[PDB]
Amino acid sequence: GVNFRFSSTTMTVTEGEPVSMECRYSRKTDDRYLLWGYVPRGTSAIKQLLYWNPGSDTPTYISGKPGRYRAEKNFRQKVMKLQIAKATQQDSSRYFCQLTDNLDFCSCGTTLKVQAVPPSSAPLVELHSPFAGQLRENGTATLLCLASGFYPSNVRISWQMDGRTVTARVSQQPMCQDEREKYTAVSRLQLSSSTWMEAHRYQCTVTHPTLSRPIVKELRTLASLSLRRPTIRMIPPSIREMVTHRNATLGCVATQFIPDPITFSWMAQGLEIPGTSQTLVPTANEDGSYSARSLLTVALADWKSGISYTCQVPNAQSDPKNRTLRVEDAWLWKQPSLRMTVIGTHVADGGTTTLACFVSAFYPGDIYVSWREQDTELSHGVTTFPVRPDPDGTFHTVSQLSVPSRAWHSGHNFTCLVGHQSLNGLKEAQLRKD
Amino acid sequence: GGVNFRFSSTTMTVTEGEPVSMECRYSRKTDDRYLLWGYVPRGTSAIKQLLYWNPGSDTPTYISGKPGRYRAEKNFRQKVMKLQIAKATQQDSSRYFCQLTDNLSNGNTTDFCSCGTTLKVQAVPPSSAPLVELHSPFAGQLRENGTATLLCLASGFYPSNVRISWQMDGRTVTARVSQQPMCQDEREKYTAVSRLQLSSSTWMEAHRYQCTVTHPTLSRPIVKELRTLASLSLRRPTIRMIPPSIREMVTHRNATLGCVATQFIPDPITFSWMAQGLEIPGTSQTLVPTANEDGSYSARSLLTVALADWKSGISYTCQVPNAQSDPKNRTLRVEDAWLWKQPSLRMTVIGGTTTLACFVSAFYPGDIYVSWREQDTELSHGVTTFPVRPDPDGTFHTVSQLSVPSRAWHSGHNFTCLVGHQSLNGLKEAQLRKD
Ligand SMILES: *[C@@H]1O[C@H](CO[C@@H]2O[C@@H](C)[C@@H](O)[C@@H](O)[C@@H]2O)[C@@H](O[C@@H]2O[C@H](CO)[C@@H](O[C@@H]3O[C@H](CO)[C@@H](O)[C@H](O)[C@@H]3O)[C@H](O)[C@H]2NC(C)=O)[C@H](O)[C@H]1NC(C)=O
Ligand SMILES: *[C@@H]1O[C@H](CO)[C@@H](O[C@@H]2O[C@H](CO)[C@@H](O)[C@H](O)[C@H]2NC(C)=O)[C@H](O)[C@H]1NC(C)=O
Ligand SMILES: *[C@@H]1O[C@H](CO)[C@@H](O)[C@H](O)[C@H]1NC(C)=O
Ligand SMILES: *[C@@H]1O[C@H](CO)[C@@H](O)[C@H](O)[C@H]1NC(C)=O
Ligand SMILES: *[C@@H]1O[C@H](CO)[C@@H](O)[C@H](O)[C@H]1NC(C)=O
Ligand SMILES: *[C@@H]1O[C@H](CO)[C@@H](O)[C@H](O)[C@H]1NC(C)=O
Ligand SMILES: *[C@@H]1O[C@H](CO)[C@@H](O)[C@H](O)[C@H]1NC(C)=O
Repeated sequence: GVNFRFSSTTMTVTEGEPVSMECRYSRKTDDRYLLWGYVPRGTSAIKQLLYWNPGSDTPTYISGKPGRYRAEKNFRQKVMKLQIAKATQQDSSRYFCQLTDNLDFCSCGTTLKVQAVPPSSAPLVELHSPFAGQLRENGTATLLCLASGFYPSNVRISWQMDGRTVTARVSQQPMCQDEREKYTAVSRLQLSSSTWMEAHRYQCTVTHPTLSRPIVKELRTLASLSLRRPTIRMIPPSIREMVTHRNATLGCVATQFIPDPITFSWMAQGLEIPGTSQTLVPTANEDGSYSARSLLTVALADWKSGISYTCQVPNAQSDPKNRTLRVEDAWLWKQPSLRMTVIGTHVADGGTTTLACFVSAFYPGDIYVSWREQDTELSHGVTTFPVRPDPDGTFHTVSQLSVPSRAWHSGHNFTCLVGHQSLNGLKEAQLRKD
Repeated sequence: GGVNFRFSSTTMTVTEGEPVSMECRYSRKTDDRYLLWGYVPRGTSAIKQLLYWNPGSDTPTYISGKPGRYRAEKNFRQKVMKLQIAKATQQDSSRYFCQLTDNLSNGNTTDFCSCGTTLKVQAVPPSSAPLVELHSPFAGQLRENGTATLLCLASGFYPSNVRISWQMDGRTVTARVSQQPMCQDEREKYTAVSRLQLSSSTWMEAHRYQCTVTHPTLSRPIVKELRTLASLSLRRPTIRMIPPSIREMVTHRNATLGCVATQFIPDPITFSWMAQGLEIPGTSQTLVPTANEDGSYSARSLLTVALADWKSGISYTCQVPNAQSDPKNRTLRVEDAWLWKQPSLRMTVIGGTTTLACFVSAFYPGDIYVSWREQDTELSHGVTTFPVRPDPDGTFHTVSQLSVPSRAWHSGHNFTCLVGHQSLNGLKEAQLRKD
């Protein structure tokens, strides 16, 4: 007569769920009473719950309420089962499979622990993405939908784009659980460069029984400025350089939205000019875009001949319209007319006489006006007004020079020089006193 | 009798290499029978004996003389019998029985009562490396005002000895860092989530956040970084003042001052006008700004006053909520009257088309109004007034030309050049005829 308990074992069940205890025996003769018993809470004696008579597979319940227990003996498979239908906390006891020959008791037992049902909680949903702004760079993306801290594990995470349910490229890692029996699910939606850089409305919808309405997170992305074609602007040569240095410098300003170094190439009449292709580092701007500038110097004769100079940067517009600098048709040029006058008439004094040079009837409007006292260039007192357009289609301007009366009444020569595109040199107009 | 029970609804699980501690409790009150530990070898159905205790003795008598991997212990006081396996192997996965009998050997000792269980031996999970992901709300310059929550996720790693830490601008941050309890999937891989809550102020500032994840499967810590610039939505509106145009002052005889407020928030901007510091009633007005090519929004408010009030020297100030406190670049006042210079006019002929020139010089400030009249009729065609240019003398000067057909110049008409300036109470005239 011995009641063993394997105290290094236990059976755990959630409150309300059924328990299925089972014992295997090695007897080859069905000649003994088989019993299922349990030790009630607060005592130390094994109260009998049910038994089978030797040779009979019919359970003989003696205690409890016939409905809470379900027994089953099968001498073929050598099994004796006892099931508790709806586990309660009071069921947490020691349970024994017993064998005896008359009501010499040999029993083998274990313990039963009854855990509570975890409190149902609602999932916290978080939708995350890489930088989803306008300045978003080119590349593939991975949208993330995290749902944490919920019970039970019957959560559904779905993806939508522009109202349409998306199924491809949706990967959800295996379900997860912490020490507090709260679950965590992670869904990911992988997006190609094309779709990611377009304006779209992504949505993650999470459905859970603790929620009457699904939790919907939204990400509304505008079209990416990284797919905008680089803008090229041309800077024509300055007349100042054309008359002074007699070089001609053309400029090419390329504005991208990618900070990558920009490589510029120059073509003359379609053919690339050797030794002129050059790469420069762009410069960040106000809107976030980057801008670089390339310069190309040519001879004055080549520029005035009518050569078409084209600027090309990789991935630009095919129309060479806003990318080409060429001198205008020669029959459209108008030579500037110069008209000088003097205003601001013992004299002596610190009086100032002002000389005016009217430059009119020229095309295009780029003009260079300078003043010279004999054979010396003047910088002080010179005021060249901006060029204004004519109803005749040409342009006109005025240039003033304030000189002390000491130099005008002495008898110096005052020259107004005008350099223009339609001139092979500089057109002079002299003005002396007497 | 004689029965070998096994509670088949129970089992014991151990990781390979770790020790196993089996234990049985008995209800016998006399230490008068042999207690033994046995196990069923893999591939049979008979209980092979492993060790036994003589009745009354707590000293183990192992069946093989040497307890190598096994270590037994009986204590009849507490009625306990324990058996420990040092490093569980896969062959240790068997059925184990604590047995009681009154006589050993002799085949069928008809007093064999045994209680048994099973033992499962699991392998150590393969160590994997954590995938680290740092996430945040929109972290651009135009990021909206509000509190933020940065997230550092580390998934798919083993074992669970991972460390997630946060840094701001190189300084380790500890406050407001919350990590939910560690988590585990069916493949015994762990997942940890750390969160850093940030107040509106700190989030809207330029900062360098960092999440550092350390794990034994990593030779070098994984560091994720998020560099946010200062937000332009907390930028104070910039106010620019527009003084009245002399054109309006001479024609309409009012004086309209302008206030251009530039924010980065599209909210309607409320303007208030003060005269000599005191607010002018009826002038507070809120209007909706207009976005420009920069992301900012800009609005303009106008205030009309009498010419006498403006020219007297009253200081007019423009105020917008949450703007600069210094009223210097927010105030419009006419300059001291002794700094004004009246414009000097000099007419000439330079030119069929004859062109007349009117040189207006030595005036301050530079706002000037030039008009032409043929006797008593204002001219609009052929008039060209050049922009005002500064003098080394400190004043300003400009030219206005008029191209007229030779018929009117050679006929003998009066050609008047009118000039209105701030230093003039009317219009200064200069006539030029042929004769
Ligand atoms: C130049 O500015 C003066 C100053 O007037 C002030 O600014 C104006 C833009 C308006 O907002 C005015 O309300 C404000 O006071 C203007 O003088 C104003 O002229 C009008 C029209 O003549 C006057 O209204 C009339 O006034 C008389 C007498 O007060 C009443 O009988 C009429 O029923 C009617 O209200 C107004 O009073 C007067 N403001 C004064 C004197 O302070 C002036 O019109 C303006 N110039 C132009 C060309 O607009
Ligand atoms: C950005 O939001 C913060 C947080 O709301 C604002 O700071 C304070 O916010 C409280 C509560 O909403 C308000 O009552 C206070 O007026 C705010 N005070 C200060 C001193 O900031 C903050 O003002 C907001 N910033 C902008 C530019 O709107
Ligand atoms: C966009 O980025 C992907 C890599 O993510 C690359 O394959 C693709 O070529 C990029 N697009 C362009 C136009 O360079
Ligand atoms: C023009 O440009 C060339 C090439 O840079 C330079 O060597 C030369 O001095 C310049 N000469 C004139 C006349 O412009
Ligand atoms: C040049 O710019 C104008 C105006 O922006 C545009 O109409 C024209 O198509 C452009 N030419 C090109 C891109 O070749
Ligand atoms: C006013 O504006 C000027 C513009 O350059 C600036 O330099 C100056 O500091 C401003 N003064 C203020 C805000 O008091
Ligand atoms: C021009 O006006 C003046 C007065 O300013 C007058 O004496 C003269 O006769 C006028 N000439 C003509 C042609 O009307």
